[PDB]
Amino acid sequence: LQLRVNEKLDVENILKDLDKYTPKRRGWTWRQPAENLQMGPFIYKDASTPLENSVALPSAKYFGDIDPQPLPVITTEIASGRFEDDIRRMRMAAWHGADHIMVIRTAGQSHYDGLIEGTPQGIGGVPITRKQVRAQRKALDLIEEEVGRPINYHSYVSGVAGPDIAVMFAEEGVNGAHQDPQYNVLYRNINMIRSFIDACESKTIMAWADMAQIDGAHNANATAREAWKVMPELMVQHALNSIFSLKVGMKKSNICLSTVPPTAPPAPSMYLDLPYAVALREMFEGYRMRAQMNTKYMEASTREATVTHVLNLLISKLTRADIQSTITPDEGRNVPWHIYNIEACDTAKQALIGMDGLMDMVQLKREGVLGDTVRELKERAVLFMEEIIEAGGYFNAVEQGFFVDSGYYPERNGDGIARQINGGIGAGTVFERDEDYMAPVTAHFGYNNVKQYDEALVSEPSKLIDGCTLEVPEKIVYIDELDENDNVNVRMEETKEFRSMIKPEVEWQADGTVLLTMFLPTSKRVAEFAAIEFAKKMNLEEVEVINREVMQEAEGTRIELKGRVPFSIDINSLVIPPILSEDEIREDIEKTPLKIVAATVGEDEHSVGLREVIDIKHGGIEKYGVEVHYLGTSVPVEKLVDAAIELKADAILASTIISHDDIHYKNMKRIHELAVEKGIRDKIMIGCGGTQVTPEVAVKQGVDAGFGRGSKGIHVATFLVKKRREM
Amino acid sequence: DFQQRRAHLANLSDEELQTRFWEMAEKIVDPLLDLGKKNTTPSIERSVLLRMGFSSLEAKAIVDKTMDRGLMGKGAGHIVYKIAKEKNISVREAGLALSEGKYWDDAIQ
Ligand code: B12
Ligand SMILES: C[C@H]1O[C@@H](n2cnc3c(N)ncnc32)[C@H](O)[C@H]1O
Ligand SMILES: *Cc1c(COP(=O)(O)O)cnc(C)c1O
Repeated sequence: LQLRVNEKLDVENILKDLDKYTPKRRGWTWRQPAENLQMGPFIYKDASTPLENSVALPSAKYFGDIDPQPLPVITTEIASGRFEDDIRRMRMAAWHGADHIMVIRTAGQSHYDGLIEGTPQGIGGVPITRKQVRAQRKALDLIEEEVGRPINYHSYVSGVAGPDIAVMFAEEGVNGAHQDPQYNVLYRNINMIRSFIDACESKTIMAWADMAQIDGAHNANATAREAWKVMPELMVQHALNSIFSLKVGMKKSNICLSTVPPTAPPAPSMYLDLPYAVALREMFEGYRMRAQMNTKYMEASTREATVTHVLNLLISKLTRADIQSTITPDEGRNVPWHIYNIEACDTAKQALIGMDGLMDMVQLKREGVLGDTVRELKERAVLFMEEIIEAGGYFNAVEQGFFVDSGYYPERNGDGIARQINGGIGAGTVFERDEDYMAPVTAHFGYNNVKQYDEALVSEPSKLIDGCTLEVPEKIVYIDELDENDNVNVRMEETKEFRSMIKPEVEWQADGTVLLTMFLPTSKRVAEFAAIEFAKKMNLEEVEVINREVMQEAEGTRIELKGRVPFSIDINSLVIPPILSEDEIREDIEKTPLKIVAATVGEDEHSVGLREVIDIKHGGIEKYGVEVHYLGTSVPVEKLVDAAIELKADAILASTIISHDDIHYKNMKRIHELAVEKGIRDKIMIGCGGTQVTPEVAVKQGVDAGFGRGSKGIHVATFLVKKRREM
Repeated sequence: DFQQRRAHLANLSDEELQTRFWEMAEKIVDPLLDLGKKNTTPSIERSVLLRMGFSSLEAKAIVDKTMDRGLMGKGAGHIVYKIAKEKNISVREAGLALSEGKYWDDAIQ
């Protein structure tokens, strides 16, 4: 129900009744192609069906405020520790075109040996429980019916509790998940046996729910000493996980590779990534690509990150990408803030729309150098396979340290993470199934003797108990909370207040954080500390320098800073005061013509001022169709009023620069009198300007308007079409 | 070194190379699919129970007692079930009950 595009999101109301909540939709959804689409004045080649409500890129104001949507599903990461502030960020994310919410889990939830209940405050991620998945999956259900396009909720099914979370995800309509047996082994040191048997059950559940599945290979670039050498390991890992998911029972169209452009500038990044991207696309035809933006080789400059992402985005365009996960341009600087999440989304929208139709104009030179490197990668991937095999399959190679080796395979340095096949977390919890083993549930991978009870049920083991929780949502137990301190209700109270007081925030409600940017004419170490002082004297709390860039070792240093503003403000106190566009102005001088006489008057030779608000270059009033009879400089005030009637003009525009002895205010009073005297003061606009003119002082001379330092044709044309109307 | 290890692939067509790739894949994982078919783990069994309508809490009670009984092999949801039909009560009752020592002797027979 509801959600008005102008009423904030009702978090407290949403958390109301998380026991009666069941999901509208299920499984994954792609974007619907909108072939040859007409938006604003343009035709789009690679666009998807538009949103019914959104925020267009700022530059669209010049185009009718159109917001084209690209073909790839665009992903935004979202987790702060409190899933409540994160719902507001999701509504934000949606309007800016994102349709894939990915939710990271509190650090190491992977090691949790079971679900957890309720909604604790998490650490560098949201903790994943049922209350929280229902709250977010319920909010997205409004937000989605709002922007007018389905949104995929997405998370992680990893570590010793694989099958639980997966099961919970299916009960509660999560649309996709990361899941890779090997993330578990290689990176979380979880027993490789335990782990690979967990993933069988996991994936089976997930195939049952039509969920999208993303793998863990990107984590390879993270650990690589030099990412551009980890290519053979990458294809291999991708391939094991793909083939594994395929034989469990998932659909190739539901299996996604998680591929990241290897390197970043000053690296010749395009020339190193394009072969890998192309080889990867060749080798895994029929599978989905989820393109992720680089995060390894990334520093503190939002700009530097943003530019690299555009290049990353290019690779996707010159190849393929069914999903396009974005990275917050601030990732290397701090925890993603609301704004930088919107930045990433607008960037990808901006770049993909920008290169709409590109592959109609450009192609890859698939022979030549490109085609050769592609071969070299494939051959190395293949050799790597055989090395694995000729050592006795996966479990062995891992023990013998083939993975996370810092070399370019064949090359092996002997520093990969080596796991014990008898070791790791949960070693010795694998139990041999018995001939009489049984499970009366749906989506069970392993060997299951339902036959010793009823043949007719082999394919429907759940009949044994009249439906498990996949058939019968009503059999699901919903635990609300286990802790009565660390919980969402307690966290709502902490900030109950702000819900007419107002303060800045970056991630959590009312955290009073703001970004401060300056430049200081000194060395880097010093300017760092100098900027702290400035920062404090502006009453900032908990100050941190979050980025130093050198300009020149001596000349200066750019500094970003976050700091907390230790106070609120009130709307109800704000002093808020309740203009014609260039086109109205033009449409007015269009229908009724406007003739002007303009001159620098007196003995004044300063001509540039008046030429400036007249000449078309800087938006002077030639721009709008005004007819201007320039008399030149040093024109006697009589001679100007004479010309005005000679040429049956509508306005005199006199300029007056020299201002010694008030000569500029006098020259005006004399224009007004020469005008009154000659019986035309009432049917002619007299307007004047000059560096030393104060509008109001000039109006007291008897001229309809004055113009000072920094005026432009727009102001002059405006005054001319407005004042004219009066008369 | 790589110049020699790549010799026996040098002849393969780009698509034979591809073929070779994916069958070595299938060859690497099948043994893993097997382990998966004939074994069980604690997390797997919790998830059967979760499916049978237990909480994550209750479920790590049944499973944690089921390991102390060497009963894992039979499947924690098969115990719950045959104990259910034996004392002819509900699934949620025989289960609720197994969470605190009740009906484990009967079970073991
Ligand atoms: C370059 C210059 C000259 C040039 C001008 C060349 C030319 N063709 O214009 C020449 C012409 C080289 C010159 C001459 C002199 N000038 Co001189 N000139 C300057 C200087 C540096 C340029 C200012 C300027 O051009 N502004 C740039 C324009 C774009 O801005 P603007 O004039 O302010 O116009 C803006 C607004 O006024 C407004 N506007 C202006 N008029 C109108 C009219 C209308 C209808 C509207 C809507 C808006 C509008 O729109 C413009 C913004 O887009 C200034 C110093 C200064 N920094 O102001 C003096 C300065 C104004 N001139 C000065 C002096 C003293 C002189 C001389 C008397 C000295 C001398 N050389 O012997 C001579 C005599 C001039 C004469 N014979 O009449 C003094 C001012 C004296 C005074 N207080 O009265 C100044 C301030 C320099 C100084 N500090 O001494 N100089
Ligand atoms: C320290 C933590 O353990 C969990 N937790 C698990 N069981 C309980 C319980 N019976 N009471 C309170 N918290 C519990 C939390 O929800 C958590 O934050
Ligand atoms: C923009 C531009 C200028 C601007 O300088 P002005 O002296 O103010 O006219 C000059 N020449 C060219 C060719 C330009 O494009």
